[PDB]
Amino acid sequence: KKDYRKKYRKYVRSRFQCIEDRNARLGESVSLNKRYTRLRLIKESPIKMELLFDPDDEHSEPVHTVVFQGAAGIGKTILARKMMLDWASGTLYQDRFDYLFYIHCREVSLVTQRSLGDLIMSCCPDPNPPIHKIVRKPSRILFLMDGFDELQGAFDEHIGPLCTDWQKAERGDILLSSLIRKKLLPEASLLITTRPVALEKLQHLLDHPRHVEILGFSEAKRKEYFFKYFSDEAQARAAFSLIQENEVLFTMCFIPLVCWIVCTGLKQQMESGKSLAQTSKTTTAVYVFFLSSLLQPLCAHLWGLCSLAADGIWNQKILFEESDLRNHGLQKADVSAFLRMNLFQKEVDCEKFYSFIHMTFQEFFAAMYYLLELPSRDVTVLLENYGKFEKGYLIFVVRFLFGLVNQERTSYLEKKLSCKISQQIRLELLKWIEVKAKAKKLQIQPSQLELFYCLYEMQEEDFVQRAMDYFPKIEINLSTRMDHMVSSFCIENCHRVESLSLGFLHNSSFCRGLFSVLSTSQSLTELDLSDNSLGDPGMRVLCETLQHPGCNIRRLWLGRCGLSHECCFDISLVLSSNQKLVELDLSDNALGDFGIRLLCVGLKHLLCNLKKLWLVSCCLTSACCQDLASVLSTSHSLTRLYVGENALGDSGVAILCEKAKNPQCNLQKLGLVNSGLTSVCCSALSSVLSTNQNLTHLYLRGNTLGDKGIKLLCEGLLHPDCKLQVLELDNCNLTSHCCWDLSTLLTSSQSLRKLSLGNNDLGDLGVMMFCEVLKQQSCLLQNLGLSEMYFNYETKSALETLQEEKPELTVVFEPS
Amino acid sequence: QKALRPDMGYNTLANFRIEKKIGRGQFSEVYRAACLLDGVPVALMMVQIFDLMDAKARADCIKEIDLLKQLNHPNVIKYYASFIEDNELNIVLELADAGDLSRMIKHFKKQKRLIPERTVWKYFVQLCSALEHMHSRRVMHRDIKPANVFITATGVVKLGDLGLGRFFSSKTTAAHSLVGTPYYMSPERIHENGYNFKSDIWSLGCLLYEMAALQSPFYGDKMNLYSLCKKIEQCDYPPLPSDHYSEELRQLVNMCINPDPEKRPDVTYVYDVAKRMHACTASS
Ligand SMILES: Nc1ncnc2c1ncn2[C@@H]1O[C@H](COP(=O)(O)OP(=O)(O)OP(=O)(O)O)[C@@H](O)[C@H]1O
Ligand SMILES: CC(C)(O)c1coc(S(=O)(=O)NC(=O)Nc2c3c(cc4c2CCC4)C=CC3)c1
Repeated sequence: KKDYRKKYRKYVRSRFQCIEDRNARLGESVSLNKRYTRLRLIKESPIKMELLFDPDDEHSEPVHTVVFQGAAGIGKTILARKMMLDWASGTLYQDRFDYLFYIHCREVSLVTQRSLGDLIMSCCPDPNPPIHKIVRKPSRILFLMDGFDELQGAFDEHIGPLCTDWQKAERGDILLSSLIRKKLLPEASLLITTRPVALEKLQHLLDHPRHVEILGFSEAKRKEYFFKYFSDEAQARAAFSLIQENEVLFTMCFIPLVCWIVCTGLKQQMESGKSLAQTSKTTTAVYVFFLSSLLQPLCAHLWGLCSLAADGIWNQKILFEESDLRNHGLQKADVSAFLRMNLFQKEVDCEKFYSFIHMTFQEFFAAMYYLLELPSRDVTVLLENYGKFEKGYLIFVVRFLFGLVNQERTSYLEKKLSCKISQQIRLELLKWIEVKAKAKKLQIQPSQLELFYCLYEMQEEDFVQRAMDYFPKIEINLSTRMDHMVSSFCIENCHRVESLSLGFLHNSSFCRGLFSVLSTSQSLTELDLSDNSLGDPGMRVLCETLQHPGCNIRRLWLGRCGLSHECCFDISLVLSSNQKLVELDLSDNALGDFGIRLLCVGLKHLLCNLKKLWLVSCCLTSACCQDLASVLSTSHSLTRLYVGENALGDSGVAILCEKAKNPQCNLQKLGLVNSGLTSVCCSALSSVLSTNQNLTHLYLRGNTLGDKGIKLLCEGLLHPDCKLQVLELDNCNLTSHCCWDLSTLLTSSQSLRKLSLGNNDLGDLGVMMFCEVLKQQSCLLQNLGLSEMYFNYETKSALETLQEEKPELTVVFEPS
Repeated sequence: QKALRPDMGYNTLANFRIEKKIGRGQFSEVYRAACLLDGVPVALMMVQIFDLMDAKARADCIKEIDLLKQLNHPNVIKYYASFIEDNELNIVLELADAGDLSRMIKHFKKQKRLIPERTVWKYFVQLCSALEHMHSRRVMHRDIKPANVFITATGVVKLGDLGLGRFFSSKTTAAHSLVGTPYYMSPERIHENGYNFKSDIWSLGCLLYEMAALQSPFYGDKMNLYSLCKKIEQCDYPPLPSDHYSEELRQLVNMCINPDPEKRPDVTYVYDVAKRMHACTASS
């Protein structure tokens, strides 16, 4: 008359009483689960650990699978552990699930065969649980599989024999896939935590996942960690003051693992009566510092450890036995030394294996191996397998290698490294970068930003400045402060970048640094900041940096950036002093009549060399044409103006035309596209065409001129002083009635090079008419549009005939 | 103008006011109109099937509209009503005249600038969502290309079906040498072997390529149907620039444009990829 749910909950509460998940916790101390600091969780408002599987907003679609992602050191596993405890304590999902099964990815084979006994191995001590009873019932259970990227051995997604029926034993990879795809024990819930890199081999298995990103600590939380870590506030204050002084390390401490390493190092320094100095700048520096502080107080075992680490990476081994330790010459005294020192763990949770305190450390040691004085010791093979899941991606192994391979070497064990090798590696890394820099990747392993992280770690100007010569175009997607810092460093030392594309993501007026760096670039030509949340506050900061004498920016793209009319003030201030900017795109913003009126001041201002200005879809009305027309008259430098997709009706155009008409205006192109114009505006346009010989491209597509408008426009175009080369007439509500006048134009004008006729009812006869007349020594060189038009056989045949008979018409374009 | 009749809902043109024509198909015309009952701007699709089908043949067109009316998604053009009066078929659709993908592409061409990958995924992922919705209900689009991809002022993608009345032109394929745009058609559609769901994937891949390249993968100068078909059958088209687009984007295109009809990915796969890519370049 006893249940099992209670027995298990007690077991779970018992096993997860400590974060360290073991004994020998730095003098057998208590980890204290209250030590847990809340991590920021953002749904692909903050998201709670609770309600993760709840139905969505409409049709109440339930969630079976929730996938968490984040960088190593963020706390993916600690979050899962906290979750297991809160549930066992009856506070989290205590109503939703009867059992939770927590399984470590590093503890499960992908090569051996077994039944789904994982639910038994992870259960209370009872070797024979009611696995066939309520525990068997799907939807009443949730599985927690953390460290997908930590899975050891090759793993495939293309598995035919997926295998359902938990009672059946099968290979671990198949078993895992079947669970992930919800084929085994379907309708059960599953929570996965993984490094973003492993998404490449996970997304294929999810069907309909919910995604949450796990972020690191905020400034406030970083402070809490120090004060919760150091129970003596006097020590916490010293530690906190020290991290505040070392701003770079403070930034890196957003990752809990990093702040832990720092705090652990400081704790030792405090215990030893040291000054508590901490001068680390890079991730490598931190790891070297830690190892030095722990081990230097030796190389005989360090070499052996490095060999072990390297072997474990290549042989996909995380959990080592006494026989493996002996194989690397590690036994008894040193093994013990690294248990009293917090370098290795003994996996005391029903296991007899030894492992690294963190996977990053294993990679650190493996990286170290290559530089000392035997799976290979080659760098080429190491780099070749960089993109391979099967080798663990080797991301930290390489990143650390970059930091370790430096001329600015230190002592303390580091003297053991061979400079001959370091020099060989350095050269190979440069060649590697040149190759990886040529082909953009977003979610692979190289990723542009990732290369910058590697360059950042290798704090050597000669190396980095040379490496940066392979990035003529830089495209980045910054998220956190650490990304801004790294980007600023790499860009500052770049002398060969022409195009910068910043895909700013989320978590404004803090960016600074990067813009301060961009303004000092000597090669940067184009700055593309479109399609991101560069709201006015960000634009103001950018504008301040854009006034720097050395900006050298020729093109600035600011499309759908969410700018308001207010930003035009700051832009005007840039135009008034920045004599380098040539092309400015402010399209897709809310820069209404007031905003443009301000911009007109900057445009009229002397020394404004802007030649090309795009103002498409800027919420303008005809009212603003009064000021813009003055710009055309006043500013000799502006030649290209695009104001389509605004409320500039016939009256707006007439205003612009009155000034554009003046033959001393330099306007060359008019983007009067979706302006809502009628045949009435053609009078004004005609006057301009017959007067201003500087106009070469006129875009009227999107208007509704009809045949009357064409006739009026033609009268202007047929004038001997009309120099228009390209005319764009897409759906202008035209009919076949206008074909006579267009026909006349085609055999009358001399300056016309292209007549683009788009989706309008020109008619079959209209086209056939054109074919006959265009043959009569036409001056046209380009096509005649005719897209999105339907023609009959004879018409199509006649058009094709024209294409063959008159090859000087390089393009004609049939719609077929 | 006929008097308003609220009691007949949207089952009569008496309750709508046409302001202008907005497009034209070969089996239908498309008008811009406002609803006189509630002031809502709508798209009116006028289909003339009476000169093509009798009362019996016309029945073949019922299933298509009855099925389309069951769709309900923020990235799909909504169907409100359908009726027959004055010997004409009238379908009331959600209006999306703010702009479209075709206009966006033309804009980028004029600027001589390529669409940032972060801006490609921004719209592409939305289109994929719309298609997932349709396919999960076993609804095929059969005409995916910029012409039917509408974009709101807020940058929201809505997939329409205006096309050229392809739902009606199902038994008159002889005319499709002139009616249709065989740049988005798979080899199977060209061979008239039937249009499967994987053929929407082909056309989706084509669209993605076109956005990235600002041109169709099977475009050419004075290219006739014969040569066009050969290029399509051989899956022969220029690659996208390695320093402008990610490898993953190119792989997605390569998987979608697969001359082997059984080797294309489904919509769910493509959508999940688009989401994961977008999620890394998704501006806030
Ligand atoms: N949210 C947190 N609150 C308090 N301490 C934390 C937190 N996250 C991580 N830690 C600190 O970082 C150290 C390592 O944490 P952890 O093992 O979870 O890194 P991890 O990357 O999540 O491991 P894994 O890769 O297997 O998920 C812990 O010993 C602890 O001191
Ligand atoms: C593109 C990007 C930001 O570099 C990235 C995103 O995700 C990864 S990760 O999967 O390789 N994890 C990590 O790099 N963790 C990690 C980081 C730093 C320092 C340390 C760690 C682990 C402990 C020391 C510096 C930021 C990343 C990398």
